[PDB]
Amino acid sequence: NMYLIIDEADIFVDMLEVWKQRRFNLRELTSAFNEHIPRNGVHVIDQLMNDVTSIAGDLHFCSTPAAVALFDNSFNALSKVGREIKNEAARKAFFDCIYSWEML
Amino acid sequence: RWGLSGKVGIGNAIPDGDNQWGMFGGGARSIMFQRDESLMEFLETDQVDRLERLLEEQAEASVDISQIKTEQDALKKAMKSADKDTKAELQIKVRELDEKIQARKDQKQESRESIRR
Amino acid sequence: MRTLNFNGKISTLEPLTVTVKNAVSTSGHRLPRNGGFNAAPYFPGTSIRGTLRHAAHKVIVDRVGLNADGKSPFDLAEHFMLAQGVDINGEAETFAPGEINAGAELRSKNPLISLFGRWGLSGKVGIGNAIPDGDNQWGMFGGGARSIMFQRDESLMEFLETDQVDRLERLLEEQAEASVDISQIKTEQDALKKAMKSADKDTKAELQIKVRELDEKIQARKDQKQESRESIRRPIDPYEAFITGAELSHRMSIKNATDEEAGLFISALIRFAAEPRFGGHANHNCGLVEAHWTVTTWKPGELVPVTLGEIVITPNGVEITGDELFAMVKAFNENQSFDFTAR
RNA sequence: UUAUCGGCGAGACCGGGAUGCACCUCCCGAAGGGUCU
DNA sequence: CCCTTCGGGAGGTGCATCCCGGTCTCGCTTGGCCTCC
DNA sequence: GGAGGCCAAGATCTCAATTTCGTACAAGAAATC
Repeated sequence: NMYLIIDEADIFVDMLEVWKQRRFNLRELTSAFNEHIPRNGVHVIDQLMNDVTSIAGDLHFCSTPAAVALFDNSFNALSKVGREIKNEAARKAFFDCIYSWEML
Repeated sequence: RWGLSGKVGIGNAIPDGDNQWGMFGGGARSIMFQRDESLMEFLETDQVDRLERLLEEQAEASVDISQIKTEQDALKKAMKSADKDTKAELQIKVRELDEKIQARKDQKQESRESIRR
Repeated sequence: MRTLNFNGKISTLEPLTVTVKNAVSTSGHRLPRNGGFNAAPYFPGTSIRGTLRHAAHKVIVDRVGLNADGKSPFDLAEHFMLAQGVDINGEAETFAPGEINAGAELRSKNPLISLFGRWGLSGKVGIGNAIPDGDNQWGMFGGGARSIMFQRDESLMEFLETDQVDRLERLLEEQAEASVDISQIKTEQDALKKAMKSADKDTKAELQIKVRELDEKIQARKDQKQESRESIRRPIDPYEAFITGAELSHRMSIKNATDEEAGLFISALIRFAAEPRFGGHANHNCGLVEAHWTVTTWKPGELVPVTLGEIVITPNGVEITGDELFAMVKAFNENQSFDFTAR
């Protein structure tokens, strides 16, 4: 029934190039697993949370070499935490989540 | 020696097990006279006056150095969220703050250094 | 006449370091990076090759044997040929036609030269780079500070005469004055280079010769100092080395190796295992290695290699596995028909 | 567009040698204490 | 509730190779000669 | 014996040599799957 007028489609695409993103929010992942929480690993998540702010700065997306290197390193340093979740079902859910992130 | 190879190589000491390292020392130097009052009885009244002017000047230097460091670390947060090549001017500013701190130190007569540190 | 691949790992018992001119910069001693600036560092295959070549040279020297006084028959030119492959007499021609078929006899009678070639003769041995397996397996070590002996320990002052304590006082005052001078001139030089950053391309050269003027003035304030040329007290900049226990994958090939050449190579491995020191920093005992190699051979036309055996070098000993490695070592030991005094 | 349409092609190992290493103690100063069946 | 220390001294030199070895062609007709129809 | 095909011969000549390098940021809105 509806028709679509995307006024200012130039900015639409330009920021679509941002919207082509899924924010793996470590605070959200920290908040998501609040019962199966290997709290010792939080430091790693906290250290990575610092690094993102250092590379990302004030940008929602930043193309310095650090960003992809930190992306791989963060998920490897999260794979370290992957062997810390105690509940096996939660561990596999976490493993599958990062695996989906890893393959994506 | 310089240019003569030394036959001896003294390797590094590598711990065997995990852990086996941690923070030692610590503590804090203190004012003797709040630790033991008996030393008041050896010091002459003029030296008691000197020690109490030393306490008051050390404590006022402390509080004002402290608020200074507090704005300094809020500025360090600004630097942690500043841009590239704009932080070098804030760093000139920080070095100036530092100089100022060391001058505030200098112009404190004898006890330039915080005692209860 | 078969290809031997030593594929294996070097475990670093002590930190492993090297100083390659291109790798190092104004920062300090830094390992090569295996690519760009931030690439994972690797230990040069050149350092490993040189260490094993000198080990093999010592092996050949011992095998030929030393006269009563302890001297080796080889000429100095022969020592350089065997261990570094430089013809000091300059009689090595690169593409002289007549040596085209003398290469086979030269290799047969000089197994070391066949193994480690020379200028004009291809080396059958290719000693590859050692690349770490894991990440963050390197670091800055050796950071230090030379300190006045008589200020760290005062008991050494009672051993100095009056004129020598006065010498130490003149030296300390010259060091403090030199220091204040070189420090103010370097604290103007560093801001002058922090202005060279935003520089008009032409002005690059002018600020550069200003830097070289300041450097000449630092070197004349150093040539002015009477007591000492270099200040005794100083921080030693650390060097970059692989961490202790780092596992570095290593790959060495002996192309078309005869039994005796591979035997000489294994003897070189053993004699290097006597002193498993790679790279440099012999002070701080850097370079000590525990390396194990799987020797695999590959007959051309075969689809799979055959693992002849394993060469394990540990501080507790050299373990050789496989009958073939023993056979090659024995063949090298028993072949008396080698001549190294003649290239 | 002063006409008409026309593959340029076939072959070559550039390789051969080298330890970058040699010297440095980073140390010196300190009680964190008092407070509550 | 205190209060976070000053500094000191940042190298000296070496040595930067030798040598090869750089192509055929072909843009047209024509007959002489040598084999096949 | 005529008709295809392969190969050698035919006159001298017309002309000119680069010397690597891009590009250097901000924020619009949000019940996100």
